[PDB]
Amino acid sequence: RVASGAGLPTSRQTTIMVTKYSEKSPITIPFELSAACLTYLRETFEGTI
Amino acid sequence: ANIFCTFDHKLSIADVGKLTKLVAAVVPIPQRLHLIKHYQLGLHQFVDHTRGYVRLRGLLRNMTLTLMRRVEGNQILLHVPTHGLLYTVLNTGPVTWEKGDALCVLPPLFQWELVPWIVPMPLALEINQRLLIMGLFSLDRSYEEVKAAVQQLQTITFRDATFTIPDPVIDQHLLIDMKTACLSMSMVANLASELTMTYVRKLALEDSSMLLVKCQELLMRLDRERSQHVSPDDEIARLSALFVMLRQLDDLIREQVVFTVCDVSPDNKSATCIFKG
Repeated sequence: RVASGAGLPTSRQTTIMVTKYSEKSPITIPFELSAACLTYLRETFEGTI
Repeated sequence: ANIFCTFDHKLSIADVGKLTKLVAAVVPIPQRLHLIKHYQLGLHQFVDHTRGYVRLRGLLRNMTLTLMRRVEGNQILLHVPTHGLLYTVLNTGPVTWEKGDALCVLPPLFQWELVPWIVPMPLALEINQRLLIMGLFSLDRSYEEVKAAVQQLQTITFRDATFTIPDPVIDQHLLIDMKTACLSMSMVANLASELTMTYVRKLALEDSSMLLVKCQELLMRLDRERSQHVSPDDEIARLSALFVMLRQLDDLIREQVVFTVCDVSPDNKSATCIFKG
């Protein structure tokens, strides 16, 4: 508030609150993986080269 | 002075934001008491089907007027104005004010609510007498030219003001306080029109000036363009009834000047004014 009026006081609290509502949006993706390769990793094979 | 009102109910934060938008407006108060409930706040304690307008204007005379200062989450600071010092009001009325307007206070016509219009004095006076003559017409509305006069009587012309003042008669029935107001006006007119002929004789046996002569001339013009030894007690009843039914018209014949306004904020949403009350 600019106070450039001697005859006009503004007389405001100047701390108005606003309410803004959100909106949700899920983002998904199917994600495939061959489990025969997964057995090669989760079991830590140490056979040969 | 200081007025504290509270709320025993619960106050929503959206309603808090609604309430702080009414930061400095006028609220009527029935008695200047330091603590007060919010059921005494505003005009919601007097709204009904039957009172209408004249009860409200007669009731806002003996009530006092405050201005809201600040709003806390559970109590509102109401500050009673004093004479002489200037204040800041908000225009809650549909009328928009100009500089130098003497502002008047008026009830708004067009499980609890908070509701008053702040109209400048000439517009308030003209809608007062407009509602009065619209109540005078209210018994014979079966005709068409008086209905056209009523339809011309609804709308008032003002700077950004196309108002539809409501019908005072409803279900071919006038409310009883408007009925007494228009009855008081008709009887003061009739009682004047037939007692001045006797009392201009009963006064001009003393020193007579020319005003008495022109008075009797005006009365004989009236009596010829229209168409005495009275009992004392009936005469006393006539004069006393004249003056006492005149006495209940002081609310309608005057205008309580409340605010004298100064420089105005842009968009005419608030105005600095002196409380001359």
